Amino acid sequence: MREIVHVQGGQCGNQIGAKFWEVISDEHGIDPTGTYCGDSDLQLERINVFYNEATGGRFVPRAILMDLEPGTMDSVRAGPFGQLFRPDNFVFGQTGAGNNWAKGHYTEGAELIDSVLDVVRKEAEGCDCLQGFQITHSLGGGTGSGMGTLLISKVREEYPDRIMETFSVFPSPKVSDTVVEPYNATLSVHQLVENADEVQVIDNEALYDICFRTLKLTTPTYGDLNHLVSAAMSGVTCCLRFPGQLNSDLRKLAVNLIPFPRLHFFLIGFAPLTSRGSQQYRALSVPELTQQMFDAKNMMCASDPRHGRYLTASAMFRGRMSTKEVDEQMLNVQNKNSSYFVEWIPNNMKSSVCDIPPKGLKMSVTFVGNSTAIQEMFKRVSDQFTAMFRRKAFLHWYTGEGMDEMEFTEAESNMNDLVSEYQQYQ
Amino acid sequence: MREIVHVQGGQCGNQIGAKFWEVISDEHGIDPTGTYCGDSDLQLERINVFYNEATGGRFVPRAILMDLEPGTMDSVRAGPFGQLFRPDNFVFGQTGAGNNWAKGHYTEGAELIDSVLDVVRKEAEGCDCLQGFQITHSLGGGTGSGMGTLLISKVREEYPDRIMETFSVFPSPKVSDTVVEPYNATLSVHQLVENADEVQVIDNEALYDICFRTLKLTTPTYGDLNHLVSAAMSGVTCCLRFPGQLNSDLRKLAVNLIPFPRLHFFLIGFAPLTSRGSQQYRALSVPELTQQMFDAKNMMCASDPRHGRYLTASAMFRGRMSTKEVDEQMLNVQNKNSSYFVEWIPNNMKSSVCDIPPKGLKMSVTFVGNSTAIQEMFKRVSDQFTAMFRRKAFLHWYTGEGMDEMEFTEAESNMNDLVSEYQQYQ
Amino acid sequence: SQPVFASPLNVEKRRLNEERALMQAQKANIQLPPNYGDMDLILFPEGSLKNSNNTVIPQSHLKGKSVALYFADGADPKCASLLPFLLNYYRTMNEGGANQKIEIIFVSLDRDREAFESHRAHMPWLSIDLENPLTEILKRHFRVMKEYEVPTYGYGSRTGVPSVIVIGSDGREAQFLPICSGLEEGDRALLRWDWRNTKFA
Amino acid sequence: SQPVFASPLNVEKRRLNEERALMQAQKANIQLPPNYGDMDLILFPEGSLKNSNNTVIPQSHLKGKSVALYFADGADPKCASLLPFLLNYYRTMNEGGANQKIEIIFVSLDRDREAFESHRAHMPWLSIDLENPLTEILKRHFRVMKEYEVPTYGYGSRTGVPSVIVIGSDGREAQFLPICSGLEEGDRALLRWDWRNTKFA
Amino acid sequence: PTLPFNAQSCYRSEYVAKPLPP
Amino acid sequence: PTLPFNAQSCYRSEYVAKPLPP
Amino acid sequence: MREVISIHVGQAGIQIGNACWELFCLEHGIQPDGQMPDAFNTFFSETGAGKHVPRCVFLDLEPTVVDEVRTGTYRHLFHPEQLISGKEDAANNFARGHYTIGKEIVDLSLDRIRKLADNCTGLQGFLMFNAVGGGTGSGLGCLLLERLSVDYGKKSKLNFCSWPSPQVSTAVVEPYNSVLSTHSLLEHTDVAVMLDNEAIYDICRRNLDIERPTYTNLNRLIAQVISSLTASLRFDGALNVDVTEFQTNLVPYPRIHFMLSSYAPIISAEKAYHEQLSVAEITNSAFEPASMMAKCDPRHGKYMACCLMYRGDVVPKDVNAAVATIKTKRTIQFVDWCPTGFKCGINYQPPTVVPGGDLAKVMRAVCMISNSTAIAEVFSRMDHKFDLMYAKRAFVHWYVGEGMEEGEFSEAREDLAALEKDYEEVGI
Repeated sequence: MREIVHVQGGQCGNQIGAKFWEVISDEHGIDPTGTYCGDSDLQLERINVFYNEATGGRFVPRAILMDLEPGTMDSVRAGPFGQLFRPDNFVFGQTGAGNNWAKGHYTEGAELIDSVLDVVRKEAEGCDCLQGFQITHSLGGGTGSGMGTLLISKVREEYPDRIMETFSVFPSPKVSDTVVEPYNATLSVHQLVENADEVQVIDNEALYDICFRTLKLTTPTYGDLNHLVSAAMSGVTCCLRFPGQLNSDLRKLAVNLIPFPRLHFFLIGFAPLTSRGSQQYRALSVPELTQQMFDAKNMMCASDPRHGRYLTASAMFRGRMSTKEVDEQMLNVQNKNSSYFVEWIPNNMKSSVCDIPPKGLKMSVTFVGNSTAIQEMFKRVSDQFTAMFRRKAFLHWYTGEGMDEMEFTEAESNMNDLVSEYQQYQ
Repeated sequence: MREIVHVQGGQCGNQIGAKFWEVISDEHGIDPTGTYCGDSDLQLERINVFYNEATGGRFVPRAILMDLEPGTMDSVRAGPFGQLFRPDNFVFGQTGAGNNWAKGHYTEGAELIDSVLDVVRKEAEGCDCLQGFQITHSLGGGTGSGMGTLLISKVREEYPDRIMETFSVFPSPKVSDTVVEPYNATLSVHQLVENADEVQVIDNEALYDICFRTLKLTTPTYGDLNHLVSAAMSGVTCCLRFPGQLNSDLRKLAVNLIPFPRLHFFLIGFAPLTSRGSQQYRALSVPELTQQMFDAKNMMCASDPRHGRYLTASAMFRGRMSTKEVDEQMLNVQNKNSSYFVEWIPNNMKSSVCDIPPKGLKMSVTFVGNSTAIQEMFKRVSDQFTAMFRRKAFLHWYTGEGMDEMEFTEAESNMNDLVSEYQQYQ
Repeated sequence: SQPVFASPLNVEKRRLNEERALMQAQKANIQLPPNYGDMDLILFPEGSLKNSNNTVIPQSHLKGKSVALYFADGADPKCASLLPFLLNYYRTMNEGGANQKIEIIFVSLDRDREAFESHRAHMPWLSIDLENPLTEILKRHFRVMKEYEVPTYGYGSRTGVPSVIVIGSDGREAQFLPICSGLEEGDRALLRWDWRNTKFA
Repeated sequence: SQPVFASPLNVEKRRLNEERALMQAQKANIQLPPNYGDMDLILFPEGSLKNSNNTVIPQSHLKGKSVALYFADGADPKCASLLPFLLNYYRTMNEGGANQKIEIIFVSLDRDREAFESHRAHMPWLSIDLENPLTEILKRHFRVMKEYEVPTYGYGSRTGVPSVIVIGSDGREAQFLPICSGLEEGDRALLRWDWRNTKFA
Repeated sequence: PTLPFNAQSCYRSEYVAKPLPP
Repeated sequence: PTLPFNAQSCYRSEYVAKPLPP
Repeated sequence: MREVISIHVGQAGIQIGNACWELFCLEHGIQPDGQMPDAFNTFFSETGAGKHVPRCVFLDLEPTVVDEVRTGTYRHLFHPEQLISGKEDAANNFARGHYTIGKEIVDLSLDRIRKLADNCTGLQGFLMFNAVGGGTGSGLGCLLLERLSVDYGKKSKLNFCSWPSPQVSTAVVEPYNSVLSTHSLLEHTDVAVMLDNEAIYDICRRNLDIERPTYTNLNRLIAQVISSLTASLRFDGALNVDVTEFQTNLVPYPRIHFMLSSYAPIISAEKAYHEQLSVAEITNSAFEPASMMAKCDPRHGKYMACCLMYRGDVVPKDVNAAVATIKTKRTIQFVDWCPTGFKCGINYQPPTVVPGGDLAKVMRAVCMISNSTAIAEVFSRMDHKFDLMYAKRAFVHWYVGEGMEEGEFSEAREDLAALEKDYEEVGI
């Protein structure tokens, strides 16, 4: 049937995607050692979207680890469920990109791409008939942002008609680490606008605000908050793995959230989210789901959607549920909150149902919304880029690796038209 | 069907409200842990008026807890029946308006009202149609009077058609709590007079008098006093929750007690009231309910009704009881005490039957009387208010908190005019 | 082999019926093994059911009734919610009539004897004793369980406690009352009961 | 099924009659379970009733009577107030006639046998002793309780002690006399007792 | 100490399935 | 460690072995 | 066939209708299920195997009184959507019940009315039960009658309004509700009957000797009157008069359709042993001023017209001997222009007593409903009350805020003044 090939680039890419496989393996019933447990038919009926049989009974993920250092992939391997990945799917670098996008994309990444792209051709072709790829990476980093996008460029050319979908974490707005953020972000973005089909935006400041206001967790690790990102990853791809009353797919989301070819950046939200204290006392219903999902408090992207207009939004439901409350709640939300919905597209909502919920919950919903409230993110990077680029700050690190100066101007212009293009629909 | 939204503001509002939910839970047979006990249908066919299902079987109260300091929040939450309330229904301050009307209505209550107006809207919009709001607060305090009346102004503008029932306590004549009582009372009144649909007045002198002569309790605390106040709070709304021979709700009271819009202030009485010793000596009959009901000793406002004339009066009878002696006695009291009733309205008295008696008793009555003898309390406030304002005492906080001086002259002019309009009908 | 093949009632019935089939076949184109249509059993032995006066009644007492099994737990808040409506429905729709329409047999999921008898004292219809194997066997037969303790054989649980299931003469599920199921008609699904077509005959 | 369903009387009656119906069906378009009209019980055992002078009276001599069960307690002030008026009523009813018309069978709520005998020594009408479970089963059947001590199956307590209930042949309540009831017309509701209509058939 | 709830409405007390006249 | 999977699909719950009419 | 549709609006309508329908069930031997073990066709329809359902509608904007019907004993008897419930109370406001809240419930009511009316031809008319004192009883009660009179023109429309007591009122704004009701039920109702609360209180006091009566006790007696009034339709009689022939003999002018009510005997098990219930004696008690059921002493007016209904073992010659004695008696006076003013109705079927009620089983009964001129008193006293409270705009702001215009009070008052004059000029 269909298979997705998972790709991870960078330390953020390896750590986020490590928790993605821990929750997929939990969902499909795979042990750390790699054998099935839990004798349920649904769990194995569509297993080849992600896994791969060994003719010895065990399952391996269809994942391609990729990092320019040997350190972070030793962390992934040595933990529990680290035995699950095939050792040959790791690809190693000895040198590494020092959060310099140039050396990730031009110098250091060039000798590494021929090896990792050798793997990804071998794994992808070997399956029955491919459906899509997916990339998890960071745009603040060196190898997540620099060498990650070079793969995106080269396989898009190679496999032209397949879906490509990215969970990219942007530079943090307020408290912003890795001081070369706007240089890495802007250079990665204008390369990702002509070469990605779906882009999903997550911020850390969005995630941490969730941890006080909603979750109320005292000391949340990367482990705790990666549970949330990975649960969003599972939500968008539910129907590829489970039957549904109304089916979906990655391709169905593209044709029903992207009105024009360049406007493919999305907001991601998950519902329900409650503290352990408030868990037993909350009524879980679809009208209550749909109102906890339409919140600025609930998005994983740190831009307020009340400042803009939902050009086209979607909500993929998971659970045993009825089909008005998926759809009458849509008419319910579009009619009264008519200011936050664009006008010249009537009835902007795609909806879908997946029967089997996430483990331990009875219903859930994931939200994917194409908004023009994301202009306030590209703009914030845009001034910080031109604040630095005017005065030639940190440009010698970039211009010494074979780059030219004209590329930076093209980076802003292809960023600034995307800012303006969101403006003309608001 | 119908739902009452409950708002409790300030120290005195919260302690009254905590005791109020205890008798409602007792009347509806709700275990302190949240569940249902008792095994009868009559307890539960109208539960949506005060409670909400939580898909765990438990009922959460339809209440908002409101204070400018978290001290009294802790007392309600740590008491028995304290785990009933939803934790997010509480709202906190940190400063706490030091019994200053200005600071609760202009400075410290202003930045908080954003947050709690959301919690009201959360619960208000939640249902089919709401019946109305019920507010308990203190007119002598800062966070109860000043910030409480601000919400009354806010929620009246947003929900104009819905009713507005306030259980307020007043400054006492004899004892001095909160030395700036007439300043807070006068400034609260000239705003509460146009923004509240029915107002019911309690005074602590009246409550101690009841504990002197009727209950014969030797050491009543705020625990005992709030029990009697809470008993009339349930008695006035009994027929919303239980069936009966003749129906009544809060709007039945509004249309039958308000001749002119300016006059909506009541005197509340509860009958029967006897000591433990005299419990088994008394013949609970409809004659002896109505003679105790028309006694100055029984009113919970410390203004003697025999000086004034009852403009209109209402009596919500409860229990299995025959309606001829209900109907005749209201007529019969009007015949002999013809001097105590106004002349240009025939049959000043309204009666209703509520065929589910309170717990532990067999018959009961709650008296809500629009008497012009409530003038005696208003005169005392105006006399005191003019005593201080003429020499401009305690003004510099009120005028130093972004409030004009001319607000005071409007306050005394309106409330003096309220005094003047009681006079002509007497 | 209805509703499930793998149930203790069905295997016990299979054993008895084809025991008799082989015996009479040896004694004599008699069809082997017998059709489920040809199969007939005794669902309640002589000492199973006891009423409100703790007097044993046979299975034969249930002819021309609409019988429903009530799987209940003493401590469950959903059972605490469902119980008064069940009482009232039994009460009125059985009382106000020139026929004795329905009958309820109570099957326990409580912890122990004390809890079982304490909950059974609040109850006017028939019950099966907790010690008696029939309760466990009925639980496996109709696939009701509070939690996955006893291994169902790679199939779903039909429902959870509480549950009212209209039964037939042969353990056949006549109709399922949707208390806590797909319809989710809490405390109002009782009115879906049709007592005409479902007779213990 | 009258006046109640979940009573020990009705449970024993349903047992016996449906047993009898199955045996008639075994011996012989017969309707199972039997109709309430076709249901029959014997109410007072032969050794149940006894007169003033402590001699046995069978049930069969209650024919052509207006018979009432008097649920009473020795210690209750309300009972002590009600008793002389009922005594005068009984005397003036049974004296103005050759043959007697109304009859009262006494059911006790007394604490012990000594109290039972002490209170019974006053009364000239018929009585049932305390140890006979007839008292308890009739009490549940006619819904008399001093206080909610015993599990009753979703019933409301119809009466408080004292109460006189006029009975029919099949345990159906002929008429209710409201001493402490919906009318609260105490101490002279005994006048409302009609005897054309209330006959022990 | 607790007491059970033993109250029913005017409707339940007065309106039952009455027997028909013969 | 992990737990078995006690979820059941909508289809299996309501498309069952249906009783054949006489 | 020959059918009559019953409408119950408001608290008073529903509670009375509960008493009315339970009597009809016991009368024809149908059960709470609705199936009996062809007199009943006037009230109950034919549905499925053996079941009969009522030809009624229940309307209230308050849910708690009509939901309680759905909850009670008679669940299965009533149709699921013949009991229409609102969401929000009328709250004693005529303007609220006529303009604001009642608009979305009128068209839901008319849907049920026309579908229940169109099952067969030969519909006699409608029975209306409402309280003019109440909010939805007066407001929504009115609004239904404009929509009914325009479409179903032809058919009779009897009204049984519970007029407010002179001393007791169930409300303090009820003079306002009264004047507005009596304006708009003049030209929409064909026959209006005045029921009064303290009138039935003191009937229950001196006849049945019930020191502690309630609304259930009152509504039994009212249901007996409705059953006695329509007993002619249901059961065959020696000399029958139907719904349509009431307005022929009781309504001499278009403006004059307000009339008394009285039922006799009303005797408990106490007194029933110890008199003849003779036809002479029961018609004597019927005309007794203490037995009026509207609280107006009828001796200060003239009996414009009169109707007498009879149930049970009543022979025609006993009626004529009874009515001749009444004419002879000069306590009861007659108007000059109506020298003959009695229309008799005799039905063979005796009234059926509900068990554990308060009426005794009796052989015969009289239901005397009569048009008089003493009604001008009760209209005048209510008028005097309205003029004092209105003169300085008391409670006006509730009404004028809810949509109605200040000037409907003046127009309704002057129209009531025309009713004052019309009764005055006739009775001389």
